[PDB]
Amino acid sequence: HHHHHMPVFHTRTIESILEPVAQQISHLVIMHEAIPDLTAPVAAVQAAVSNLVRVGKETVQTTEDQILKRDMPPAFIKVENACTKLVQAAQMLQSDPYSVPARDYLIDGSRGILSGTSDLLLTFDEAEVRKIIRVCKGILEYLTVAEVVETMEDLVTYTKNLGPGMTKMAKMIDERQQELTHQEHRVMLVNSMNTVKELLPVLISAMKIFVTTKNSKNQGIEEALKNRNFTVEKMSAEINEIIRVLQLTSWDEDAW
Amino acid sequence: VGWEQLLTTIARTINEVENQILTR
Repeated sequence: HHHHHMPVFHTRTIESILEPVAQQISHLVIMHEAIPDLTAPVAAVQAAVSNLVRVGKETVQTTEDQILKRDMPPAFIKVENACTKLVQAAQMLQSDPYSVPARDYLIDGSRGILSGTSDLLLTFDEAEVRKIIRVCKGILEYLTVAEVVETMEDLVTYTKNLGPGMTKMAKMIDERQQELTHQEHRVMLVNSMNTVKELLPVLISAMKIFVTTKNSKNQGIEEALKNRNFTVEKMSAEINEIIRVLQLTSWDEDAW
Repeated sequence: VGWEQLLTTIARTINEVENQILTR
């Protein structure tokens, strides 16, 4: 009588790993059927989980990523706990193959393993996104340097630096949106990136005008400054929106 | 789909996840 929900995974990669399990769990939940001796297959799951936990502990204990270090354990904890339910189920089924409580454990344990493994994969996914965010923040920081460019020589250096930086950022975003399952988020990323790319030449043009105006005589630089600053502000707004969107999740990603 | 098959799948999936970690 309880309703359930199989996840719409966060990325295509996670989907390809976990979809089979989710589909098989759904099939068993919906099925109309005694259960055979599951001691051995459950033991194989137990062994796999133990290996995974061992590797997870090594990672937690060696990673310099303080955030990964903190978010990982709860996921492995959920997986281990769910595994204990499968073990209990197999033990119960040895004496009573028709046990209803045993079947309940099998289902809860299977779902808990799916949910814990998904949580685990999402923690590693978040670490990957943090790498993209770091690049975005480097661009925001470099945009603050525009105001210090006051010679044509420095403008050449600046453009030759910001240009490739934007290209790298754009590539990371393009690759990321291609991995996302949620269409709404992909659209936002692509739209913001396009806006940012379009503003780049506008910024360089504004900086060239500022440099030219400054290095002249009796010209007022107030307008050139304003126009440069306006463009930097718009670009920074767009990049912050990319950073915000890269971190969005969805309710439909939960399994229950 | 049966319990024996689902359990085999789970074990394989877990091994897959461990491998992802080991290669990262």
